[PDB]
Amino acid sequence: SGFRKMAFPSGKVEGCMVQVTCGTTTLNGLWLDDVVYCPRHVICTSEDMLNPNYEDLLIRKSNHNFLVQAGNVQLRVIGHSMQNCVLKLKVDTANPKTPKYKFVRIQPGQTFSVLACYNGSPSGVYQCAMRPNFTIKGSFLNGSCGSVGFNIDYDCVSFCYMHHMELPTGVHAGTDLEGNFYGPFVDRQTAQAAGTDTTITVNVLAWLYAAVINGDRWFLNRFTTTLNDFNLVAMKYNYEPLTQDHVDILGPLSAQTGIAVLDMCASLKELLQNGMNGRTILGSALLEDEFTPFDVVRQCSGVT
Amino acid sequence: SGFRKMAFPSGKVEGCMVQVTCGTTTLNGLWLDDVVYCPRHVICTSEDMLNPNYEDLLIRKSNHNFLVQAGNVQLRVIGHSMQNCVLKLKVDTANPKTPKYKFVRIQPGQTFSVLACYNGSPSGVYQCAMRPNFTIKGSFLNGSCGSVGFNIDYDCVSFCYMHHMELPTGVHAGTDLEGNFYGPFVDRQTAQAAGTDTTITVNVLAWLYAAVINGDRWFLNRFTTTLNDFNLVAMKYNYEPLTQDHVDILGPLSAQTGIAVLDMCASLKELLQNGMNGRTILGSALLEDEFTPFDVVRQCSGVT
Ligand SMILES: O=C(Nc1cnccc1CO)[C@@H]1CCOc2ccc(Cl)cc21
Ligand SMILES: O=C(Nc1cnccc1CO)[C@@H]1CCOc2ccc(Cl)cc21
Repeated sequence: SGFRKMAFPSGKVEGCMVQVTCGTTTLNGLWLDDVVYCPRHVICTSEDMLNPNYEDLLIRKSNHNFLVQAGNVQLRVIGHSMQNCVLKLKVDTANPKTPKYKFVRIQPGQTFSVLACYNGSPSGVYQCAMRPNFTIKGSFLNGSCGSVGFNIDYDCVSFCYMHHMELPTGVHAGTDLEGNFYGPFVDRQTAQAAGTDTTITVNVLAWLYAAVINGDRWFLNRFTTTLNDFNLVAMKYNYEPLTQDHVDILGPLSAQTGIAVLDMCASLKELLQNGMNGRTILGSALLEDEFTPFDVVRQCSGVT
Repeated sequence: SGFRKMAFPSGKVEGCMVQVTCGTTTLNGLWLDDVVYCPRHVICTSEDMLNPNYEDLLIRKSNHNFLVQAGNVQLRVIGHSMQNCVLKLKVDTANPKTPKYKFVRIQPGQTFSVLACYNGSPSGVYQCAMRPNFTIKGSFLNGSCGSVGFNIDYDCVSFCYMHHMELPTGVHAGTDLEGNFYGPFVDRQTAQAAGTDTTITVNVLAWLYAAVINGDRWFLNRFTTTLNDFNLVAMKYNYEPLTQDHVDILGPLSAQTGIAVLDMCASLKELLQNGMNGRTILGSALLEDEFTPFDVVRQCSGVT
C-alpha cells in the first residue's frame, strides 16, 4: 500500500565516496578497486573554467598533487590519466568496500538514484530521471561535483552518472563513468543550450498503472484510443511519442491490472486535454514521469 | 541549484537490518549492539492478529524459536522480552556495524527517512513526514514490518519509527523504538480511526522559502498578514495553526531571503485562496508539507 519516489539504498555507494583535492579545488571521487574516478575539472581553478585546455592543465600535475582522502584514510596516488571528462587516479590500495559493480550508459527517460556528496561525505539520496534532453533536475550545490548516479540489481551497483555542472538554468549535466557527457554539454563555463525537453510518456503511463494498483482510479474512463490518435495528443502536449516498444514494456502492468495499454492511453489523453480538475493522483497534482515501468513493477512487488 | 525530496544516506541503517522468523511469520529486525528489535506481532499467525493476547503468545515461545539472520550470519538468541509493541531479542554477538545511535520519539510534522526492507533486505529509501494525525503515507507491502525510520546528525542515527501496520485506508502506523505506537493505534487487525489530518503549515512555509532560494518566486506578492488573520485562513483550509514557535524556527530562512515570515504567510494565504493557477513550485502542482525548516536549511547549505 502506497507509492513513493524511492531511491536505492545508498550503502554500497557511500563506501566508495572519497574527497579529491588538486591545488585549491576539492570535489568528490568514486573509489572502486584501485582506481578513483572524478570530474577532470578538479585540476582547474575558477579562472581556468572559462575555456580550459585540460591536456595542458593536466601536464602541470603529478601524482603527488592529487590528494585523495576517505576520512582517516589517505590514499597514495601511483598513476593518473584523463579519459574524456573524467580523471582516473590509480591508487596503491583497492577499496575494501568496493561492491560488485558495472559502468553503464543509461538511456534518456531511465531513472537512477543520486548520492549527493560534499567533501567526500554523503549528504542525501534522491531518485530522478535522465530527461529526454540529457539533463537531470537534481539538487546540487558547489562541492557536489563527483557525486554519482546509480541503479542496483541485487548485489550489483551499475554506476550511470557522475555530476559535473550546473547550467545557467538551474538544471544539471554530467557524464557516464567513462567521462562522456550525456547530451551536448562541454565542461566549460559557457552558456550551453539544453535541447527542448519532453515528458516521458511511458513513465507517466507506468505511474498511472501504479495509481490504479494503489487505489487511485478516478481517471479511468470508458474510452480507448490508438497509438496514432494518442501520438497526435502527445505531440500537442510535448510528450514523447509512444512506440510499440513502450507498449511492450508496459505488458506486465497491463496484465496485472487488466487495463489494456491503449485504454490507459485514453485516460492519459483525457488527463492531458482536461487537466486534473483539482484532484490528485498518488499525492501529485501533476502527471509524474520519474517512474519507469520497471520501477513500478519492483516497488509494487517489493523487490530487494 | 534545485530542490529535491531527499532522504538520508541509508548505509548506517542497512548494516543493522536482519530477518526475524518465529514459527511461520518473517519480518525485519534492527540489530544494534547485542539486541535485535522487531514488531511483537512476529509471534502471531494471521489468525492470531484478530485480537492477539501477546503475553500468552510470547509465553509459548523460547529463545530458540526466534530465528535471526543477516545473510550468512545466524545470530544466537540468548534472551527475549517484550517492551510495549516491540520484542527485544538479546543475541550473543554485538553488531560490528552498529553506528552511533539514539532512540527518539519524533513530534508530528517532523520528517525522517524510511529504509523499506523485506526478509531483512533493503529495497529502497524515501523521505516522509509524520502526519499531524500520527500516520505516515509510506510505501509498504506485506513483509515490510520492522522497517525503520530515522534521521542522521553527522555520525549519529536517531531511530524514530518502526513499521507495524497498514490501516484499511492505505496509510501506515508504527511505533517508536520502545514499542509505543504513534497515535491511537493498537497492533490488532481491527478497523482503527486515524484522526482528522491537517497540512503542516510551518513546512509549507519552509518549502516556499526553499522555492524563493531556488528561483521559483511567482507566488510572492505585495501583501502581508497577521498571525491571527493567517490562522483564520489556515482553519478554513485545514492547515495547522501557526504559532510564534513556528515563526521562530523560520527565522534563518527569513534572514537569508529577507522575506518576513508574515509576508510569506500572505503568499501562502493567496495560494490557499486562489490555488496555483496551473503553475508549479519546485516541480509540484500542490503545496508541499514534507520539508521542515531544518530540512530546507540543511539542503540549501549542503550539510553532510
Ligand atoms: O557548474 C559547476 N558546479 C556546480 C555543480 N552543481 C551545482 C552547483 C555548482 C556551482 O556552480 C562548476 C562551477 C561553475 O562553472 C563550471 C563550469 C563547468 C563545469 Cl564542468 C563545472 C563548473
Ligand atoms: O498490517 C499488516 N501488515 C502490512 C504492513 N504494511 C503494509 C502491508 C501490510 C500487509 O497487510 C499486518 C497484516 C494485517 O493485519 C495486521 C494487523 C496489525 C498489525 Cl500490527 C499488523 C498487521
